[PDB]
Amino acid sequence: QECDFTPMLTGTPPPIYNFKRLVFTNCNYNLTKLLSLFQVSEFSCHQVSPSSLATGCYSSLTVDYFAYSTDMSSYLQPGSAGEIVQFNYKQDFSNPTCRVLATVPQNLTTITKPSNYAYLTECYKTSAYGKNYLYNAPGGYTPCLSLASRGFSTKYQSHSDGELTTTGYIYPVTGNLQMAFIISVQYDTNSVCP
Amino acid sequence: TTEEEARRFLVKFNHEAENLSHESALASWDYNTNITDENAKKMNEADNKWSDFYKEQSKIAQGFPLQEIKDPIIKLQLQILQQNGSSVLTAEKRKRLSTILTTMSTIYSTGKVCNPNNPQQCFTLSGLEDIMEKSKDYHERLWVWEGWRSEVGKQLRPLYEEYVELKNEMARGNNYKDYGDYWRGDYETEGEKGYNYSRNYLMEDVDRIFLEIKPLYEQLHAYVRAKLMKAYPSHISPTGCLPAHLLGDMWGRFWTNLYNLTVPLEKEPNIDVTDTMKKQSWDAEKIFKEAEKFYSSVGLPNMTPGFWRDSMLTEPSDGRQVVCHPTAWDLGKNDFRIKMCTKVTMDDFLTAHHEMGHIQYDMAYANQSYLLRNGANEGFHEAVGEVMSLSVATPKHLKGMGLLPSDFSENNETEINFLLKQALTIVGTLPFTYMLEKWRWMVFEGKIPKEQWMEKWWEMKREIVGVVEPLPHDETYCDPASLFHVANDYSFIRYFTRTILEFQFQEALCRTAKHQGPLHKCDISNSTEAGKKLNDMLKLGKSTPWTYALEKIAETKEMDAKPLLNYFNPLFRWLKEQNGNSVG
Ligand SMILES: *[C@@H]1O[C@H](CO[C@@H]2O[C@@H](C)[C@@H](O)[C@@H](O)[C@@H]2O)[C@@H](O)[C@H](O)[C@H]1NC(C)=O
Ligand SMILES: *[C@@H]1O[C@H](CO)[C@@H](O)[C@H](O)[C@H]1NC(C)=O
Ligand SMILES: *[C@@H]1O[C@H](CO)[C@@H](O)[C@H](O)[C@H]1NC(C)=O
Ligand SMILES: *[C@@H]1O[C@H](CO)[C@@H](O)[C@H](O)[C@H]1NC(C)=O
Ligand SMILES: *[C@@H]1O[C@H](CO)[C@@H](O)[C@H](O)[C@H]1NC(C)=O
Ligand SMILES: *[C@@H]1O[C@H](CO)[C@@H](O)[C@H](O)[C@H]1NC(C)=O
Ligand SMILES: *[C@@H]1O[C@H](CO)[C@@H](O)[C@H](O)[C@H]1NC(C)=O
Ligand SMILES: *[C@@H]1O[C@H](CO)[C@@H](O)[C@H](O)[C@H]1NC(C)=O
Ligand SMILES: *[C@@H]1O[C@H](CO)[C@@H](O)[C@H](O)[C@H]1NC(C)=O
Ligand SMILES: [Zn+2]
Repeated sequence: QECDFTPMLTGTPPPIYNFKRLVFTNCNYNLTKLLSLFQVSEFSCHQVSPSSLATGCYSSLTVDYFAYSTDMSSYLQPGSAGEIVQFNYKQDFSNPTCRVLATVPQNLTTITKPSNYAYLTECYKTSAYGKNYLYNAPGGYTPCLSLASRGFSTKYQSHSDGELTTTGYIYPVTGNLQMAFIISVQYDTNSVCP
Repeated sequence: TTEEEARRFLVKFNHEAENLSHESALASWDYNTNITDENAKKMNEADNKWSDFYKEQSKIAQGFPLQEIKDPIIKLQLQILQQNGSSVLTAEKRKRLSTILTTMSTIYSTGKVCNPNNPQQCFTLSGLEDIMEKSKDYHERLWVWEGWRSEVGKQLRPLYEEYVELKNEMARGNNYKDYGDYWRGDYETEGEKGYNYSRNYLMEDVDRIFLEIKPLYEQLHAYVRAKLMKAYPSHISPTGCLPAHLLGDMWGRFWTNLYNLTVPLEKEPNIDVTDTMKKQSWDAEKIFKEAEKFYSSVGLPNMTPGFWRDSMLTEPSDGRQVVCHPTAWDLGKNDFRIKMCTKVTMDDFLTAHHEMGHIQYDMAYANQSYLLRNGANEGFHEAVGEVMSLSVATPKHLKGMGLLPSDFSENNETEINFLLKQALTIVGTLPFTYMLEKWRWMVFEGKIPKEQWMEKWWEMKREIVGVVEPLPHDETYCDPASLFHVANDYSFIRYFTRTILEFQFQEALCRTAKHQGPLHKCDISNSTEAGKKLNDMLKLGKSTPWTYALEKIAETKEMDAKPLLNYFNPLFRWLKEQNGNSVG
C-alpha cells in the first residue's frame, strides 16, 4: 500500500519555527512524483545521493515542511550559526537527510499562500545579568513556541510570559510561494520500500 | 536584603527598557533615512517617552545604597541609574545653562567670514574650510584664519566664561571637584589587584605617554618645517615654530594636507584600485559582501538577514532626503543596520570595513544587560574599528583579493611614503589633542585665571605643539572655542587614547597570527586564533574594568606608546637620517 502526500499539498504551509512533520511507515512511496509538482530550486542531500534517496527500503520516513524563501538558503546550511539554526530550526544530521527548497507553481491551487514569511530573532530568559538564550535541539521545537503562537503583527515584536521572551520578524510574500522540505530516512527495515 | 531587591528591580527595568529603547531607536532610524515633518514628530514623541521612563526609573534607584551592594555587576548598573547630572542645579541655573549651550552651538553653526578687500565674497564655514585645505598663498590663508578667529571665537568668550562656572557648579553638586574631573571620571574603575583606575591618575598616565611619543613628533615636525621653509620662503625661521595657519586645516588638527608638499619622491605613484574596482564592475553589495567575507575569515559571525534587507547601502533613487553620513546602528532586539551612501572607491571600501567592525563589536556583547552594552571605555569602539582598516589597507590584502596585479612591486620608497602619510594623519594630531585637553582641565580646575586664558593657551601652543600664532591675540579672543568640540561641549581625550589602544591591539593580533617582518605589513586575514582573542575582549562589553578587558587582548593592564613607536620604526630611522642635526 502507498501513502498520500496530500496533507503537505493542502492548506497554508506553516512558518519555520512551527514547521509541520509527517511520519511514514509501511508505505510504498513515490518521491519522483512529489518533486514533479514543485519547481525544485535546491536539492542538497547528506549521507545519501539525491538519486539514492528514491530507492531503498527504510524503516521510517520523515518530512518536515515549512514556508521559507529561497534567497535564505545560505542561513539553513550546516556550519552556519544564526537565529534560523538556533531559534527556528536545527537540522539533525544523525540520520541520512536531504534538504529541498522548491517554489510552488501556479498549478498547485490547494496550497494557500500565507500573508507573510515569519521567523524568530531571539528566544531567551531575562535576568539582572542579561539574556540567557535558549537554543533548539536538533530536529526539535523552540521553547518559545507557546509565546510565538500568539502571532506577530510587526517586525521585531516581542511576546513575554514573565520568564520567557521571544521576538519575531515578518515580511510580505512576493510572487509565488517558496517552500522548504527536510526528508530524513531511518533504518527491521522492510517497512517503507519504493 | 537590599541586594535581592536591587536584583529584581533591575530585572523589571531590563524588561521594560528592551522595548522602549528599540521603539525610540526605530523612530530615529525612520526619521534619518526619510526626512519629513511626520517622521520628526514621531521621533520626538518616542524620545520623550523613553526620557520620561528613564527619569522615573532613575528616581527609584536612589533607594538602594551602594554600601550594601557586593556584586560588581548589580552595583555597576545601580551606579549608572543613580547619577543626577544637571538636575542638581537650582531650576533657573539649569535653564540658563541650556540657553548658553544652545546659543554657543548656534553661534558656531552660523559662521560667516568676508574678504577684507572683496566684501562681496563672504564664505560660510564649509567654503572657508575648503579654502584652507587647498590654498598655497600666505595672505589668503592668513585672512581666513584671522577672520574665523575674530568672527566666531571672539563672541563665544562671554558665553564660555559663564559656561565654565555653571558646569563647575553642577559638577561640584555631583560630588566632584570640577567639571574637568567629571569628564575624567569616564576612565575610573574598581578592581581587586591592579585592575583599579583613578580619575586623578589619567593625567600622569597621558603625561608619560606623551613624553614617550614626543621624540617621534620632533623628527616629523623638523621634516615638515624643512619642507615648508621651501614651500613658503622668508616666512618660517630655520629653527622656530611652525606658523599656525600653514598646517593644512583651520586649527592644525591634522597635517594630512601637507602630504603633497612633503612626499619624499613625486616620481613614485601611490596605490590606487578605484580604477580596478570600476573595471571589474563592483557595487555596494559586492563591497559589503567582501567586508563580511573578511570578517568571517577570522572567525567572526556573519551578518543577520535583517542587516541585508533593512540597511541602506546606496543613496535612494526615489529622491528621498537622507542624512548621508556613514553610521552603524544597533537598534535593540537583534537589529543591526548600516546607513551609508557608498560609491565604488577605495575610501568607501575601507569605511565599509570600519562600519562592519563597529557592527561586529555590537553583536559581540549582545547578551549583556541593557546598561552594560557598550565598549569598555570611550576609546574602545573606534580603536576596534580602526584596527581592521589598518589590516585591510595593506597591499598584501589587496593583492590576495586580486584588486591589484600580483606582479606588483613593493620597494622601500612606497613603504616610506605610506608610513609618512599615516604619520601625518596619526602622529601629527596627538600633541593637539593633548594640549587642548590639558588647557581645558586647567581652565575648569582654576589654574588659568580668566585674565590669562589666551596668554597661557598660545604659550602651551609653543611648548607642546611647537606652533606660533601669526598675529597677537588679546583677551577679547577665545581661539579654542572656535573648534567644534569646544563650543559644542564634547570631550576630546577620546582621540588620544583610541590611538594608543589601536596599535596596542594590532601588535597583539600580529603576534598571535605569527607575522614575520615589519609590523606595518601585517594582515590578520585567514587567522582564527587572532579572531578568538579579539572576540574574547569584545564579548565583555562594559561588565569588567577596562584594564581587565585590555589585558584580555593586549596582555597588559596599562596603555603604552611602545607599539605605536614600533609601528613607525622605519619612518623614524629614515627621518633621523634626513634631518641630521636640524631637529628642535
Ligand atoms: C552572556 O554570554 C556569556 C558568554 O557567552 C556564552 O559563553 C561562551 C563561552 C560561548 O559558549 C557562547 O556561545 C555563550 O553564549 C555568558 O557567560 C553569560 O552568562 C551570558 N549572560 C547571561 C546573563 O547568562
Ligand atoms: C512514480 O511517479 C511517476 C510520476 O511520473 C511515474 O512516472 C512513475 O511510474 C511512478 N513510479 C511507480 C508508481 O513506481
Ligand atoms: C498549469 O501551469 C501551466 C504553466 O504555467 C499553464 O499553462 C496551465 O494552464 C496550468 N494549468 C492549470 C489547470 O491551471
Ligand atoms: C517616508 O515617509 C513618508 C511619510 O508620509 C511615508 O509615507 C513614506 O512611505 C516613507 N518613504 C519610504 C519608507 O520610502
Ligand atoms: C542624586 O540626588 C539625590 C537627591 O535628589 C540624592 O539623594 C542622591 O544621593 C544623588 N545621587 C548621587 C549618586 O549622588
Ligand atoms: C589602585 O589602588 C591602589 C590602592 O588603593 C592605588 O595605590 C593605585 O594607585 C590604584 N591604581 C591606579 C592605576 O590608579
Ligand atoms: C594633492 O595632489 C593631488 C593630485 O596628486 C590632488 O588631487 C589633491 O587635491 C592635492 N591636495 C592638496 C591638499 O593640494
Ligand atoms: C585566505 O585564504 C583563501 C583560501 O585559503 C585565499 O583565497 C585568500 O586569498 C586568503 N586571503 C588573503 C587576504 O590572503
Ligand atoms: C631602498 O633600498 C635601497 C637598496 O635596496 C637603497 O639604496 C635605498 O637608499 C633605499 N631607499 C630608501 C628610500 O630607503
Ligand atoms: Zn567609527
